[PDB]
Amino acid sequence: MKADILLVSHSKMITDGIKEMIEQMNASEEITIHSLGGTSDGSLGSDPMKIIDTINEADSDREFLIFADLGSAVLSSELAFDMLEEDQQKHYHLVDAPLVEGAFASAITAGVSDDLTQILAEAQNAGKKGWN
Amino acid sequence: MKADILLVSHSKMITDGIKEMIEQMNEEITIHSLGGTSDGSLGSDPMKIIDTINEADSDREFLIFADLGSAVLSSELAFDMLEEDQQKHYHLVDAPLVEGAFASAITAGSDDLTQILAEAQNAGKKGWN
Repeated sequence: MKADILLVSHSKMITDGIKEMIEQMNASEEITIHSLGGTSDGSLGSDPMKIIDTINEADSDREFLIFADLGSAVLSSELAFDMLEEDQQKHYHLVDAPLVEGAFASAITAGVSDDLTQILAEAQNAGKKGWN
Repeated sequence: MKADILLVSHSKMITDGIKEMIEQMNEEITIHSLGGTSDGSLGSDPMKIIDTINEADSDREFLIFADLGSAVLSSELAFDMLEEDQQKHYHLVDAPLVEGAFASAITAGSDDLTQILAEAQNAGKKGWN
């Protein structure tokens, strides 16, 4: 199956770091990761048009998984959805999961599974460490 | 009360990025970007954690945030290497690295430690389902 992970944040440093970390761990051999942090010029902030353009510039045969950390990243991920065509919304998935851990979980299970329900469930389960 | 936020990943970019993002939005919290190896490559460095605690004051709570399995293992080894007096101020926070750290730095601005960790522990949900 065809999957992309879209990483939204105020910080381009965070999303580049996630992408680089996952790729170097060899965890994204079966998934495309887009670093979408920052405004149009690298500034701290979020632009929904990065998501829109990314979806518009990609092939139509992808499932698009959207992770955000906080704030306007979250808002930008929600506002982008409402901007898409109907065909595109059916392929757009807001993943209720933490940014780093959700994405890594989505990525590592796509190298294991053809099943978007399971790819989505793993991420949604991700943030904890067995800690206190 | 006096909380330090310590940030552990393979990735110095991520922990630098999180540190810079917290600071640019929020005062009296010391944040440690401890992602990466000693020369900065992708990997873990438990000694940096131990150093950090040893260099710090004795009147501070250390909130450890990690992302993936290797950083988690490394943070746990760090704790295991500390003195019993130091261990009592060292808190492995069961939270998402990015959202967990932000929630805690925000909440600490509370003197209730139970609540600083609680907000961190329930961080990372978007209301998206």
